[PDB]
Order: sequence, then C-alpha cells, then structure tokens
Amino acid sequence: EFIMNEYKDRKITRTSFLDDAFRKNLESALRFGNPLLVQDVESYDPVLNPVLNREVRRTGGRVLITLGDQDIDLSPSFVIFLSTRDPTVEFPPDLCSRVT
Amino acid sequence: LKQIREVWNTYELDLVNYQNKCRLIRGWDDLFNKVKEHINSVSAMKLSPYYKVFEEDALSWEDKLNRIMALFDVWIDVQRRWVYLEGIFTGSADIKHLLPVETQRFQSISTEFLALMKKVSKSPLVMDVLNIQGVQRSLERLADLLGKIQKALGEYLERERSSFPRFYFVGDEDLLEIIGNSKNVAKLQKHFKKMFAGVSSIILNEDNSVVLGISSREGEEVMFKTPVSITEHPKINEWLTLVEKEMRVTLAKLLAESVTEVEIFGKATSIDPNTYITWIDKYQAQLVVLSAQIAWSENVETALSSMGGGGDAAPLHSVLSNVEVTLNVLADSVLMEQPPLRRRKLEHLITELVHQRDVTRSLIKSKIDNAKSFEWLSQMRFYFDPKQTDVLQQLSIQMANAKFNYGFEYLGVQDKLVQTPLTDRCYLTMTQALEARLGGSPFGPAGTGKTESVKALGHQLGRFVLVFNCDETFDFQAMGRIFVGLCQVGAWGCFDEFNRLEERMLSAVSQQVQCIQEALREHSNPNYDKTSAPITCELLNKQVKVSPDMAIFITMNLPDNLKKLFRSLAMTKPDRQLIAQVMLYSQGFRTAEVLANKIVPFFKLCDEQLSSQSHYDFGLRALKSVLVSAGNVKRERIQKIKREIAENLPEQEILIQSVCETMVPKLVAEDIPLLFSLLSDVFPGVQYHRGEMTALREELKKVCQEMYLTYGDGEEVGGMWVEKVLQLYQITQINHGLMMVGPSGSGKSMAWRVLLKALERLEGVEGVAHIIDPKAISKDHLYGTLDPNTREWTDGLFTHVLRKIIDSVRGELQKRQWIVFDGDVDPEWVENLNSVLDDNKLLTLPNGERLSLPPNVRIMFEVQDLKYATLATVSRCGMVWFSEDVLSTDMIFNNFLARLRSIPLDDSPMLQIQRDAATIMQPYFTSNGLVTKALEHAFQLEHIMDLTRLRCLGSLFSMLHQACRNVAQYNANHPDFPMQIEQLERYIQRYLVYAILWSLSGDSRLKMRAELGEYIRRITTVPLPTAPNIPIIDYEVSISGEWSPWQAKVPQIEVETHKVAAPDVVVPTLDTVRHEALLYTWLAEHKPLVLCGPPGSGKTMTLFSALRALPDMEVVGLNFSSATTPELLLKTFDHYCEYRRTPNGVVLAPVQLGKWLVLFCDEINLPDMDKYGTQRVISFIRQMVEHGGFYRTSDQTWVKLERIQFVGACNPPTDPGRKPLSHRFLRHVPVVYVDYPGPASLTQIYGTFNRAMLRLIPSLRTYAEPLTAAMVEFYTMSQERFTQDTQPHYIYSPREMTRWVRGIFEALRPLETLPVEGLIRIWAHEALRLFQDRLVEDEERRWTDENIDTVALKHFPNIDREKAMSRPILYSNWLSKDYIPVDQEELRDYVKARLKVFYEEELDVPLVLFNEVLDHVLRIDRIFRQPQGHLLLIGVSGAGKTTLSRFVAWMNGLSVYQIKVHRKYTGEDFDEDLRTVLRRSGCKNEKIAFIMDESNVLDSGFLERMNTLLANGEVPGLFEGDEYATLMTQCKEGAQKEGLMLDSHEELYKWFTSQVIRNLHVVFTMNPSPALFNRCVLNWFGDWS
Amino acid sequence: EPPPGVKANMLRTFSSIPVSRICKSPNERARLYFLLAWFHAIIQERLRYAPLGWSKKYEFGESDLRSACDTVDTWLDDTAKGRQNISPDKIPWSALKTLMAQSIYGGRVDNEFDQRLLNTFLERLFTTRSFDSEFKLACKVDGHKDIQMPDGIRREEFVQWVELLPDTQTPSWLGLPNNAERVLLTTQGVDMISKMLKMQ
Ligand SMILES: Nc1ncnc2c1ncn2[C@@H]1O[C@H](COP(=O)(O)OP(=O)(O)OP(=O)(O)O)[C@@H](O)[C@H]1O
Ligand SMILES: Nc1ncnc2c1ncn2[C@@H]1O[C@H](COP(=O)(O)OP(=O)(O)OP(=O)(O)O)[C@@H](O)[C@H]1O
Ligand SMILES: Nc1ncnc2c1ncn2[C@@H]1O[C@H](COP(=O)(O)OP(=O)(O)O)[C@@H](O)[C@H]1O
Ligand SMILES: Nc1ncnc2c1ncn2[C@@H]1O[C@H](COP(=O)(O)OP(=O)(O)O)[C@@H](O)[C@H]1O
Repeated sequence: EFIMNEYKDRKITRTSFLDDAFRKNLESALRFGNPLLVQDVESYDPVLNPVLNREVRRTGGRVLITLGDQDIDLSPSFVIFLSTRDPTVEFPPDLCSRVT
Repeated sequence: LKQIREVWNTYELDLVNYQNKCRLIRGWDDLFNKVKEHINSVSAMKLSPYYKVFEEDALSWEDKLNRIMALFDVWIDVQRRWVYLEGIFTGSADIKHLLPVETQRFQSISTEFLALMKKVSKSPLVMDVLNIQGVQRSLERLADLLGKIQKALGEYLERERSSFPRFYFVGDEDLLEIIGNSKNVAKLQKHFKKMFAGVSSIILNEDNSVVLGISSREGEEVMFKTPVSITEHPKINEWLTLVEKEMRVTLAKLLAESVTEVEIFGKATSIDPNTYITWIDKYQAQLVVLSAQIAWSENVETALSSMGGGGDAAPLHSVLSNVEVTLNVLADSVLMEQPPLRRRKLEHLITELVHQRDVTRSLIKSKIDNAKSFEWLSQMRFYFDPKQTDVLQQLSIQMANAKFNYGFEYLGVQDKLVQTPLTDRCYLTMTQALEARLGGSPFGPAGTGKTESVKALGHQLGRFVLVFNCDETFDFQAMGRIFVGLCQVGAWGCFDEFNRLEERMLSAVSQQVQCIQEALREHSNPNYDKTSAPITCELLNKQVKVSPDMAIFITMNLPDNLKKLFRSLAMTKPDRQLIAQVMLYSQGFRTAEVLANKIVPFFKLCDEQLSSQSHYDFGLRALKSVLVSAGNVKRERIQKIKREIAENLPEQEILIQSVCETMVPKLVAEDIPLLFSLLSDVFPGVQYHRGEMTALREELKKVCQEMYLTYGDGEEVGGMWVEKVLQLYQITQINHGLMMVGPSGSGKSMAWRVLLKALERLEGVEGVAHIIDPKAISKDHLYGTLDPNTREWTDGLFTHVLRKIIDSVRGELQKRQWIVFDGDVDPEWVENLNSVLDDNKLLTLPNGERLSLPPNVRIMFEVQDLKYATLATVSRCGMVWFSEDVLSTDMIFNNFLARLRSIPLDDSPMLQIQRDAATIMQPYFTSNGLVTKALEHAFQLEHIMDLTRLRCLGSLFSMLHQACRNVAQYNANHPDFPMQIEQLERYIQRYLVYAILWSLSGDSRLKMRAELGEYIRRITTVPLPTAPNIPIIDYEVSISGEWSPWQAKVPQIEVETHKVAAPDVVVPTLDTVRHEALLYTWLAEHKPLVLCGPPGSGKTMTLFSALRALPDMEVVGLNFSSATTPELLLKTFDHYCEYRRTPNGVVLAPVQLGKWLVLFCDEINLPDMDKYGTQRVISFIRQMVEHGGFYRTSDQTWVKLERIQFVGACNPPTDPGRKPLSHRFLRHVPVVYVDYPGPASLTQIYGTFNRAMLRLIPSLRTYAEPLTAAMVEFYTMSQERFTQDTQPHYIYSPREMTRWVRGIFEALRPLETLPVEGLIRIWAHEALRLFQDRLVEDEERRWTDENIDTVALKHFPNIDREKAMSRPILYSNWLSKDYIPVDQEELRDYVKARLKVFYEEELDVPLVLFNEVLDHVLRIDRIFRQPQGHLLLIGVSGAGKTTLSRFVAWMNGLSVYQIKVHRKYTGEDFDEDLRTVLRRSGCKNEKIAFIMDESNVLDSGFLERMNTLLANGEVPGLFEGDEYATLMTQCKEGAQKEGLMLDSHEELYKWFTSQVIRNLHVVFTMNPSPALFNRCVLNWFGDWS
Repeated sequence: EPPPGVKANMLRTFSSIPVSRICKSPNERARLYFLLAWFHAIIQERLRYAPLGWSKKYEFGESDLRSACDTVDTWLDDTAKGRQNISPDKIPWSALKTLMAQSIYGGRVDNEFDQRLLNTFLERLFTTRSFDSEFKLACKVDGHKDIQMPDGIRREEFVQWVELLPDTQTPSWLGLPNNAERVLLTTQGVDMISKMLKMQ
C-alpha cells in the first residue's frame, strides 16, 4: 500500500505472476511507461528476465526490449516492483542477483 | 501480420459425416487456439508503439477475428445441443405422444440447422460463411430455441419422475429410455433392478398387455392377486404405480394366507415334514420367515399372558419344545438334497428358529411371566392383524418402545444375519434412534457388520434400503435426486463408509443429510405431533415432501454438522463364534459348536501367525464363504456315500478340506507350512487329502510331454507346478475372473496354456485365448470413445473381443474363451472391469450399450506382485499365487535340454549335432554340481541390474544354441572330416564354461567376473585355461576346442587422417570384438538385448557399428526420452514397415524385403514410470518380444511381427532419471556391462588415432606411441582422484580423450614442421583445457600441473627444460592467421581493445578485463574454433558467463542465438526453436553459438533433446513429414551452392549432420546429469576473486 | 471452559432442563431426573481422569443427556399412565438400565471394560434400593464420610441439596482412589514441562 500511495500519480497497476493477463499487463505498462507492482513473486516468470537484466538496444532511435518475439518500445520511467507476502523462501540465484 | 493474414486464407471447416448422413465440424482445438493466438498477436502489435507499418488492416482483422470467435463459440454449443436432442428425439420412441409440441419445435429447429449445414457444406471456406448475412442472428436464435426446448424436456422429465417416485433412482437417459420404450417393455425389464428392492423382472401376458406378476434375479416368482393391464392404463407411471400397489397387496394377502396355514403347524407338535416342505415351497422366503416370526411372537405372547398369574403349567416350555422339534425337522431336511431356493428358505428358517430358540431358552426361562416386562419387550415382536383394510397397516413390528409398520416391498430372497448379541443391540439402538427421529451412525473397523446390519434391519421392516458405497462410487450429480427419491418413497439410505469422502463431498452430502434429518425430526415435534401441513425440506431448490418411513444411516470408521442429529453405536468386535456356529448348524453340520469354536481362533491365528499380504482376506466374509463351501462338500460326500442318514462322516476333515481348497491357492510358499502347522495346532490329528483328479492329470502329463515341460505328482520335480495348475483349474471351475499372481520367473503363462490344452483334449471343447496387454494400449482405446460431435461409438480392444464372443458368428459357447490380461493391474483400466468381475457380469460402455459376457468366458489376469490394485478388484475374483519356488531350476534345465534335443535350430544333421551336444552337457545342467552352484554364486554377487534367474538362464541357453550353430557351420565348411566326438566334447565343455561366465555375472564389473571365474575354477574339472595370471573372461573357446585369448583375434586398423576421431569410426579392441561376437550370438537368436554402462563408455558406437557390420540388418536409431510413448514405435512401424493380411493373420514386416529391421533404443530405461510404476513403452516392447506382436487400434486385430527385432542401450539405473526396467521385461533381454575401456584398450584405440593424425607431418610420426602413453597415463591418474563424490561434475570417460586427440589434430591441421616440443606443448595445453579448468580448488589445479609436467617428462625425456613453452601456455588465432601460440601481453592488449569496441558498439555497460576473464575468453574461443565444441560454464549467477560467451562469439563472428523462455514455454516450442537453429546451422551455412542457461531448462525433455543433439550431432525424432521435406529441399539447395553431389536423403541428411557438427556450438551456463557432464567441455567459471 | 466439579455439572444440567418437564407426571420423575443428573456428572467428571477411569476419552455430552431424559420420560409415561405416586417397585428399572447401558451412553463405549464400568454405575444407581433414605450415592468418601441421598419429591429439594454439596471433591466421589488426583497433577506437570520445552 505504501508503493500504491506513492505511485498513484503515475497510475501504478497491481498484478501478480499467477494472473493470466500478466504478460498483457506487462506489455501495456511498459508501452505507456507506468509503474507495475507484481506480487506473488514465488512463481517468478522467466519472461521478465530481459526486463530485470536491463538488456536495452538503442538502435535507430528505437529503444526496445526482447519480450518473446515482438519487441516493444521501452518507455522511460518504467519501474517494476516485485513483492511477496511470506518471509520464508529461498529465491533462485537468477532472481536473487537481478533484484534489490 | 503477414503470417496472420496468409494463414486465414487456407483454413477449412473440416466437415465430417454424421449418423443421420449430415455434416459436422471437427477440430475445435485448431479452430480456437490459433484464433486466440492471432487475437493476442494483433493486440500486442497494435499495442506496441511499432505500429507505423499497418494501421487500419490490424483493426479490420481484429473485428473479423472477434466475428469468428463469437460465431464459433455459439456454433459449438448449438451443435452439441442439436446432436444430443436429435439423439433423444429420434432414438427414443413414442415421442409423438410425449409432448408433441416440443417435437414439432425441434423439427423446425433441426430444419433450420440442417439448412445452415448445407449452406456451410457448399462453401467450406471459413470466411465464405462469415460473409453470408444473417448467419450469426440465426445461429443465436437456434441456440435460444435449443435452450428453451432442453429446459422443457428437463421439466417434463422431472414431472414424470415426480409422478412415480421410484424414477428418482435412475438417471436422465435411463428415464428417457423408460418413458420412450413403452411398446418394448423388455427395455424396462433391465431398469426394474434399480428402481425396486428385490424384483428384477415383471411377468407379462403372452401379448405383453397385462402384468401378471413380478419375479426376481434368483428365480422366485410372485403372481399378482389382481393383474393390471397396460391397455386401459397406457401411461408408464400409472401402471407402474398400479404394479407397486398390487405388489404390496399381493404380499399382504400371501402373508395372511401363510400365517393362517402356519397356525396349523404351530398348534402343538408332531409336524409332518412333507406338508411343512409344501408350505415352504408355496410361499416366498420373505413371507416364510415373516410367518415364522409372527407365529413365534404370538405363541410366546399367549404363553406369557397365561403365565401372568404364575406357574400356570408353563406353556412357554411347550413353545420352546415346538421350536426344538421344528428346528430338528429343518436340520434333518437340509441333509437331504433340496432345490437351491428351497435350500435358501430352509437356511433362513433355521437361523431365525435358532434365534427364537435362544431367546426363550436363555433370556425368558429366567422366571419372566409378565407380558409387559422389558426382557420380553426388548425383543423384536411381531403383531399381525389382517382385519385392517390398509395393506401397509396389517403387520406391525415393535422393538422395545418403538412401533414400526411393515412396508410390504418385495425383497426377493436376501441372505439373513444371525442375531448375535452385537446385532441385537444394533437393532435396539437403531430402532431407538428411529423412534426418536434420529438417524443411526454405527462405527467400527471395516468389515465388522455395520452396513449389513443396517440393511438387515431395513429388510426386517420391509423398507427398501439403498447402500451408497464410498470409494470411487459416488455420483454427487445423482445424490440429490436419490435423496429426493428416498424422501418421496419412504425408502432407506445407508452410506457404506461416510468418512472416506473427501472434504468437499463430505461437506455437501453432510449438509443435505442435515436438512433431511431436521425435516424428518420435525415430524415428531411435541407441539406438532399431528402433521397438518406435510413436512418439506429444501433439496435441488424445491420443496420435497418428507415421508415418515424415510431413514438415513451413515457408518463411520463424524462431522460436526450431524453430531446432534445422529446416534452412534460401536460394533468393533463382532461375534464370529456364534455366526460360525449358526451357519454350520444351518448347513447340516453336527456338533457345529465345536467346529465354530475351533475355526474362529484358527482364522484369528492366520491373521497373526502368517505373513501380511494385500490379497489375504481372513475377515468374516471369507469365513462365511468357507462355511458354505464346507456345507457343499459335506452334502457332496453325503450324496457320494448314498450311491454305493449316514450321520457318521468326520466333520473336522470336511472343514479343513474346505479351508485348504479355498485358501491354499492364495498362499505364498513360506505360508503353506505355517498354515499346516496352525491346522495341526487347532485341529490336532486330523489330515487333509488332495483331490486326486487322475483324469485331468493324465492329459496334463501328455500336454507337458508334447510341450517339452516337466510334469510331476507331489514330491518329485514338477509337483508344485502341476499342483498350481490343478488349483488354477479348481478356481476356474468355482468362479470367473481369476487372476494369476506371482514373481516373474514362475510358470504362470505355461500353467494356464497347459491347462487350456488339457481342457481341450479332455473335455473336447476347443479353447482359444485372447491375450491383451492393457498397459501398452490406451484405456480410451481399450474400451472405446464417443466423439464429442458425432457421438459415434468406436469399440475398444477388450470391448471388440467381448462383442465378437457374444455375437453369434463362431464359437459363442462351443468354445471356451479366455481373455488373459498380461501386464500390471491398476485402477485406471480395471475401473470398467470391476462391473465384469463381480456377480453382475455386465460391461456398461459409455455409449449406454450393456454387454454381459457368456458363461464360458473367463477374464484372467497374470501379474507379478499386485501392489497397485484396488481391494475391490482383488476381492471380486479368486486367485492363485505362483511362488518362485514353484518353478524349480532343474525343471528349467530339463525343459531347455528337451527343447534342444527336439526342436531344430534351423527350422536331421542339426538334430544329431544338437543331441550330441545335449548328451555332452547333460552332466552339468541336470546334476546340481556346476550350473546350480555357479547360479547361486552369481546370485550372491552384485550386478549392475537386479539378477533374474530366467534372464540369466535364457542368455546361457541362447549362447549354447549359438555354440551348436557354430559347430554346424564348422561341419558345413569341412564336409570331409566333420566334427568328431572328442572335439565336440572338448568344445562344448569349454563353451559351456565360457557361456556361464558371460551369462552369469556377465553384467557386473571385472572384479566380480574374476570372482566368478575363480569360483568356477574351484568347482569344475573341465580343462581350465593354462595361464593362472590372466582372467578366464579374456579367453575364448576356438572352434578347434581350445582356450584361445581374445587379444589374438583383435586386428590392427589404420584410419585415414581426415577421419581421426570421426563421428562413426570404431577401431577394434579386446572389449569391442568380444562384445561384438557376443552381440552376434544374441543377434542370431533374434533375442533382444540391452547394453548398459557408464556414460561415454562406447555403448552406442559398438552396438551401432556391429549393427551395420551384418549385411542383412537395417538399423533404426530411436531415442527414448522421458515422454517416450508407444506411438513413437507405432510411427516407426508406419514409416519403415507395412501391414499385410495375406497369411492366416495380419503380419507386420519391413518394406525392404529380405531385411531384418532392428530398432535401436537409445536410453531404453529413460522413459518415466507412470504413477502406478509401469513404463508404457517398456510394457509394449515386452508384449512384442514375448507374444511376437501387438494389437492395431484401427481395427482391433492382432498383428504378428515379421523381421522385426529390438536392441537397447542405457546408463545404469543408479544414474538420475534411470528408472529400473521391469523384471518381466528384464528376463527377456540379456544385458552386458560395458565398462570404461582399460588402460591397454585405450592405449590401442588412441594410438591408432595418434598414428593417424601424426602421419600428416612425417617428422612427428615416430612420436605417436609416447604421446598415447602420456595421454592414457595422465587420464588414468586424473581418473583415480577427482571422483564424482568430491564434485558431481568430476566424471571421466574415454570421450575426453577423443576430444583431446581431436583438439591436437585440429591444432596441427594447418600447421607443418612441428618440433617435438611443439607436440608436447599442444598436448599440455589440451590437457590443461580438458582436465584442469574443470577443477574447483587451486590445490587440484596445481596438482594437475605438476602431474602433467611429470608425465610429459617420464614418457619422453628429450624435451627442452621449458615445461611446454612457458608457464601460461596460451594459444590464439587472432594475432596470426594460424592457431599459433601467443604470449600474455599483446594478447591482453588485443583483447582489451576488442572488448572496448565490443561494448561501445553492442553493449551499454563497461567491462573490465581481469585475468580470469581473459582465461575464460581464451577457453571459449578454443571451444568455438573446434566444431562440436560444447562448453559447460559452471559458476555463480551474474558473473559474466553469458556476457563473455557473447563477447567471444562476436569476436569470432558466431551468430548468437538463445531461447526466449517464459512460464508457459512448452516442448513443441523448444523443438521448433531447435529446428530453427538446426536449419540455420546445417543449411544456409552459418556458425551459431547456442547459449542455454540452467533456468532455460524447464523440463527434463529439453535436457534429453540437448543430450541427443550434442553427442550424436542431430535429433532423429525432430523432423516429421512436411518439415522433413522442406529441410531436404533446403539441404539440396545448400549442397548445390557448396557444389556437392549428395542426391540421396540418406547421404544429404548425413551432410546436414556433418554441417551441424561443424556449424553448431552449444554453451551451457549452469550454477553450481552425469550424461550432460560428458559431451561438454567443463569450465569452472568460479566467482570473482 | 466448563467449571470442573460434580456440583457445577449437576447445577448446569438442572438449569438446562425446564422445570415443567421435571415437575409434571408422577412426582418421582424429579428424583429420576436427579439420579440421571448424578449419573451424568459422575461419568463426565471421571472423563477428566482418562487413564484411571474411562480408558478412552469418550464424548458423553448434552445430546446423550437429552436422549436419556427422553427415554426416562417415555418409559415413565408408558409405565405410569396416570399421575399418582407410582410405587418404587413399579419403576421400569430394568428398561432404563438396559437402554442406558446398550443405547445412549453405551453407544460411545468401545471395549468391554468401560462397558462393564458403565454397567456397574447403572446397576448401583438405577435401582429400587435408591428410594431408601439411607442410600449411599458414594461409599467410603474420604473413608469416614459417605454421600447420602436427598429425600425430595420436587426439583427444589434436589437443587438445594446440590447447592449444599461440600467444596472438597476428593476423587473418591467418583469411585476412583483418592490418589488419582496425584496422577493427574503429575501428568499436568509433565505436560507443562513439555509445553515450556517446545517454546525455544
Ligand atoms: N515345467 C515347466 N513348467 C513351466 N514353465 C517351465 C517349465 N520348464 C521350463 N519352464 C520355463 O519357465 C518359464 C515360465 O514362465 P512363463 O512363460 O510361464 O511366465 P510368464 O507369465 O510369461 O511370465 P513371468 O512368469 O515372468 O511373469 C518359461 O520360460 C518356460 O519355458
Ligand atoms: N572402442 C572404441 N573405439 C573408438 N572410439 C571409442 C571406443 N570406445 C570408446 N570410444 C570413444 O568414446 C566415446 C563413446 O561414444 P558414444 O557416445 O557412442 O558412447 P556411449 O557409451 O554410447 O555414450 P552414452 O552413455 O552417452 O550414450 C566416443 O568419443 C568414442 O570415440
Ligand atoms: N451378525 C452377523 N451375522 C451374519 N453375518 C454377518 C454379521 N455381521 C457381519 N456379517 C457379514 O460380514 C460381511 C461384511 O460385513 P460389512 O457389511 O461389509 O461390514 P462393514 O459395515 O464393517 O463394512 C457380510 O458378508 C456379512 O454377511
Ligand atoms: N568482467 C566483468 N567486468 C565488468 N562487468 C561484468 C563482467 N562480467 C560480467 N559483467 C556484468 O554482468 C552483467 C550481466 O552478467 P551475465 O553475463 O548475465 O552473468 P551470468 O552469465 O553469470 O548470468 C553485465 O551487465 C556485465 O556488465
């Protein structure tokens, strides 16, 4: 709720990895350039690794990110927040290294 | 949008034919999933800001897509509704009278729907029908009308069900068939079983217009007093109600007449048995027991009323004496032969008279005179008053203070329970609960008599009792309507075990039961005792009226919802002694009390002294079955003694004979002496004698003689097996559905085959069996399928066999049919066979057609351990246990020798040579001196797999057969001077020893082979090999008959320089040639085998080159992944084999005539076991190997394999993902432990390669031997230490030496004039990059460096004092044109500059070049230079593995390709990506770097795909049909662009594989499978220092 | 928690049953209800001493008491159709004993020995000798003392007798030995040690 109230002016959208529309929500948030809060990070979705790795290609004035096949313009100020609700979990080193 | 627009111009509706000769749509998956994918794609592309390519086309295409979605979403529902309602309105008759308004409405709707279907048929294009105006509106209107008419049908069906309340017990389709098939009353006759209590059929007139009466399953028949005629009552509900009323009335009148008639018998004494028997026959068993109960209750009541004043001449003693004389008459009557129905009535009368006797004798003789005393009031009392006009009020049953009536519902004849004190208190408690309007909830251990006691109480009161079994038999969709029926008919409900239901089902059913119980108890309100408005509860959103007769019973083993509404009784310990005493007394047994007192503790001991197996059942049901069998045996002996009263037969002998005849077959070998010791304890000095069955034994002996098997009688060889066959015969006689269970390696199949032959020869009835493997075939294909749209029935395999047997074509009853189920039993498929195994003998297909198997058919199962079988399936059928001790070893030897002496190997000279060989080897097999001792020694040794006697012996037998074939060939080559007898003896003895060596403990390490050889040396007198310092396993038996070493037959080969370490080049060596000869030995006998060994030990190449070595073998390489299913083998047959029906049966043979197909199975143990511990593909291959064929699913026909044979290879079962193979399959396939090649073998096979590559430069040709010695010794040293225990990736195999040789050859390939120090330095560099970078500790690395220097010094001392050239030992190709060694500094500067430009042009985060990064870059560059260089980057995440890999790939120009992975990433997507990279690597010449992360591996199947792609170089199971044709075209084009002539697919595919070998490097980045550890160069990319 | 004690249980049971149901019919029905309440209290506070007592912790609860009261009502109404003071001998003692031993309270019992104990209670209490003024509900209570039987014709006398029960409820009230409290206290102390131990 702190994150929601802090980023309400930027219209932060609340979602989770369990949601089936997570990829569509990710694409929409990344296209418009607004913050995303993804809870339930227990079942981390490997499609988000290019976002976490910040693999960005400044090519031809088209900043783009490799999400699957269709690469989408990486709008500035796209902050994604990952969150969970339990305190006992052993995150894989792939995810642990890419986040604070 | 290009791919999206082009694919929508080619879709077809995929029309199919319907049973009404109409058109339907198939392929909803292809027509919805791809549409949703296109919707997602267009939404994503219009979402992404890169939409300045197409703007209006996307929106137009999206609205089209939504149009397709809406149209087909409505269309599928409309089609389903129309097909269902068309079936309902056409198959069912009398619909014209059954609501014709809906008939006409459906006619109009079907007319419109068929017009639309014609419109679609004329235009089968998807967008053509969309463009037709009015399609969507008409389709939606059709959907609405179909919904309305389906609602009307449901409401009519509910109205009809409410009209006759017993219709609530049957489903919707059954009720539809009942109300439709009014003319065909025979269709209702099968549904009469569910609706009513005991009646199974109603008796009609000759013209089927008047219901004369009813009947039952057993044969009991009741004539209606006033028959009802369907003529003036045409409606089904009306005349069924009349039948129910007339049935009540008829039972009432017949009971009144029976009571009046039994007053005559009960007046005093001196009852005449003839008139008593006539009375028993006249009236039904229900009414007979009712009459006895009423007479006894009234007589005792009058006796007590007379006794009320005091000791008034004791008429109660007269009542007891009358009961005694009646019971004596009954006991005399059961001894004489009676009809089965009269027998059942007589046993019911005996048990009830015993209860009546005991009551008065014990509880009432203790000075009770008052008729109102509780000691008399506690007993269940019957008061009959025929004066009352109402049928349901005449008889009243009163227990304690409760006053029930008798629902006059016909129960047929149901087995009664003896009124034990536990049963008496059960009756008391349940009646007290029912009087207080509370359901009864008995609890206790299962099998104690709760459900049976509740059902017996319900039948005593005449109520119809429903029993709902708990395990997998609940249909919650029907539970509500069943409750409504119970409420509206006044029936009973008894849940078999309420706590077995899971939480949701238990909660829902408990809520329904709570509502029912509150409704029921509202009938007894203190202020609302008089019910004006009938009590209605809420079920199915309607107010269902509650009848006071209704009751609900549950049995625990209790929910909080029902604690306050249900009374509980504990029935933990039933009275087995009294039950046995009464049943034995009712069976005519004298002194039955002693027999019960002995038998009950005996069954208690058997649950305690004996072992614990699932198939054992010593409960009360088994005891009762033993008792009835003992009664049958006693009557049979009485009849036999008569034909040559007689109350002198020993009863204990009969009892133990019944016990043994029933229970011995189920016993294991260890339990038989325990059972007989227990019998000697409980039944001392009493003997059990087996049935002689001499008539069957002679035929058994003849069949065994003609089948080469061993027959015995009792104690000699074969006695246990023939006894098991006789037990199988007795179980076949007693019941149907029996299963044969025992460890694999017993004579199960031989037993039933021999018994079938004996039955055919003795009885003259022809017996043909139908062996079905149910695990290999799909269950949906085993029983059948209904297509969702057409709903057409395609029968399954078992269903087709049963229908062929039932249909009147051939041998319906003149032939005995045995459906043998070979394999493993589990709930999945035995769910359907449960209805066939029980007394129902019915198979209910989901089409609705019921199939009842004829009496001749027996449903046989042969399994191995019976551990995934439901208790329901085991209890429903008898069984015999085939212990492993049954099939003795000497009888297997006798069978082998007889078969060898009789059957020609080349189906007279062969017969003579075989007979001579058998005469020679007789003193070894049959005598327990050599082969038995060696067998037990091999069993007490350890092998790579579990040792099964039959496998270890079958390999031996096949090897001896090959020895005979070798002698025959020796005779063929030399016509003059053939094999003499002395040479024959010597050769056969030595080859027998050699075959024991290779079969026994032939799948173990060299040490255990040496131990077996030493043991044989101790226990034989045959001439052993001369040298005592060389193991016997190395020697070979030459055709001359003398031990010749295998090394002398090892040749020398000179492989060409450009073929060094090639994909498929095998250089002969000791192990290679020895395994090749053994492999040929098992190849000749068409015997499948599996080569098992550590990874990269030379299993695939040895077998694979051996398979092309023979000229008549055509090899097929199949890879068994975890997801491997039998459809893989079906596809292989479909592509490489053809089906022909010209022989007596269908035969499967390869297309290439005169060629023996071999299907090599890579990783045969890899396929995963299902959740019941069986591998589908392994069971399928076992079916093919053993029975020589399988069943086609298309037409359910057995097809025999011709010129088809299987061979496999696998890692040991201890490795990850290696499930052990089944013993049944294992006994068919011998296995060879392909261990790592020895120092000498490696030395030879790699000195060959050293000489081959060093021939390129003549100056270095002298250096091959020291180079090979150095490589081999350093590899051995690096193998002894750094084992798998320290680090899981410290695996050493001879594939690393292959990489060593290939890397050195690649380095020397463009180079010339290399001095000796150059060879040593490149050798040391490859040693570092193959044996040191894999290490984890600096101490290990320095040890590797020191020993590399040590071995380089030792094997050649003429090298300069420089170690290799300097300390770093660096190599680079950028600084020069060739792979010239480089120094540190300028290499570092070049790498710094190129990394700087790398991250200024491609990356955005600067990189530093520290020493570790430079070394790892050099390693990855060396790997990319080498074709099929695959790297294993092991290290912490985020340490630069991927970044360095991409950096060096850009530096070398390799295109980088990696998998864009997501959560829903699937197998076919990964296979498509593999296809893409393989196309870009083989075709369209392009070096590709395949960077795959550990997280990129989501399924083990991806890992198996990588394993088959890395070592082999291609994926055989990757290219199917259209894609195969496209890549063949592309390879042809690319080859002609490279100017190469391939033409043949075989050769063009070979070129593609070579190009992929050259143009594909896979880099695997892993954070800290042994198979994956090999075939990749390991690089310990440690954490930053 | 329900307050431990025979007096508290008997007071609760007496308050639960309406006075109209206990005071109608022959005037003995009050004493029959008192005997039923005492039996229920004895068998329900013996349940606390699970090892020494009801070998298994049974579930004798309010439903069993309601069923037993209904049984008493039905059988006393059937035996005494009128409203006169029925004779002590004419009480259906055997009917009540059997229905309470086999049904109602005996439905929960599993083994033969707690069934035997229930039978012992039922024959010791539900009998015609309970009518005599010098009837001992429990003998050797603390050795010298013996719990007597209140002579009452209506609910009020029995309720007052319950309220004058002594505070000291030694385990000999239930027939158990006086040192059964020592075993229970030892078990509770061990339980407290275990509970403290698990809080680490
Ligand atoms: N007298 C004999 N009776 C039965 N089998 C014999 C006899 N002598 C030798 N044998 C051999 O013993 C084996 C018996 O196994 P059988 O084929 O009957 O079993 P299965 O049901 O096919 O399989 P498994 O028992 O492994 O589950 C066969 O190889 C058979 O040739
Ligand atoms: N006798 C031999 N002649 C030639 N090469 C051999 C020999 N024995 C082993 N090799 C080498 O060892 C490796 C074994 O190859 P292959 O992949 O076929 O082994 P495998 O034991 O079947 O492997 P896996 O368990 O992975 O299926 C190859 O590099 C091969 O060149
Ligand atoms: N008192 C009894 N008299 C005769 N047979 C009994 C008696 N009690 C149980 N049985 C037998 O025990 C068998 C199994 O009883 P079942 O109803 O399965 O008990 P449960 O309710 O524990 O499942 C039945 O075949 C039944 O005939
Ligand atoms: N030697 C290095 N010097 C500086 N940065 C590095 C180095 N190695 C890796 N990185 C940084 O690590 C990031 C990504 O690491 P990555 O290659 O994904 O590691 P891994 O392959 O172990 O997951 C890159 O942004 C890169 O800047």
